[PDB]
Amino acid sequence: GVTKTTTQQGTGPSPQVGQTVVIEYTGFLKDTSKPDNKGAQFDSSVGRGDFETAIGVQRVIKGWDEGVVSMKVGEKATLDITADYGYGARGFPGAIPPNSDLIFDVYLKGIK
Amino acid sequence: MGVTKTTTQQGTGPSPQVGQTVVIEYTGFLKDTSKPDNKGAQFDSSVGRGDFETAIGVQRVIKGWDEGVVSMKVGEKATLDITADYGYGARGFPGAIPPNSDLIFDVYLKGIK
Ligand SMILES: O=C(O)[C@H]1CCCCN1
Repeated sequence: GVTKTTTQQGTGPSPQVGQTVVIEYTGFLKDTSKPDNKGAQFDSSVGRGDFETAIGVQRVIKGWDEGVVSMKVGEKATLDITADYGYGARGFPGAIPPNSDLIFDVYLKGIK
Repeated sequence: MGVTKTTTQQGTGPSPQVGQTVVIEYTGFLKDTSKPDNKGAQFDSSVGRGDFETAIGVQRVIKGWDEGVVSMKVGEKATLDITADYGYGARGFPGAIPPNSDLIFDVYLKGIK
């Protein structure tokens, strides 16, 4: 469903269901012909500011819910998220095509 | 209930029925009742690019569009006031649509395949 790659190990606490996480992130459409399978960037907190959400309660795609609760504060990770754990067959109009596997760089900076 | 349609240009072409592919031009806003026409931040628009083509009425888009668009005629422009229940519900697209966001869409039905 979601495959994680740790590019920086974190050692703080690991978010649990219902906690508000603070993350920096960049989202990419998956393109296996590209380095690290990163195709077009569709979204990013960078510049916008750190993104906050309660995790594990389906306020974001399942791939984030599942990926981010497996992280530890301080961890930088890449989440490879299959379409059905992302925006599935519907996609998101204007942003993400139907059935798009997704690649996210996620930086877990804290828990509220 | 969840979706109220204000027709802003009457259309006279055919009307979609469930499962037909529709071709629409749209602009999406977060609803903001302290703004004119209830239109808060614009998060998306197909104006100036390709139309959005989709089967209508089969939950491939938010229910507000499934109900709203099938009540339209080709050529019709309409403002769709969509509650969270008929929009993306309790999920959000980060940076664009918070969870449980009411939505306003300007929709323009330009064809049925
Ligand atoms: O833009 C926002 O506020 C976020 C909240 C968490 C879910 C996604 N949308």
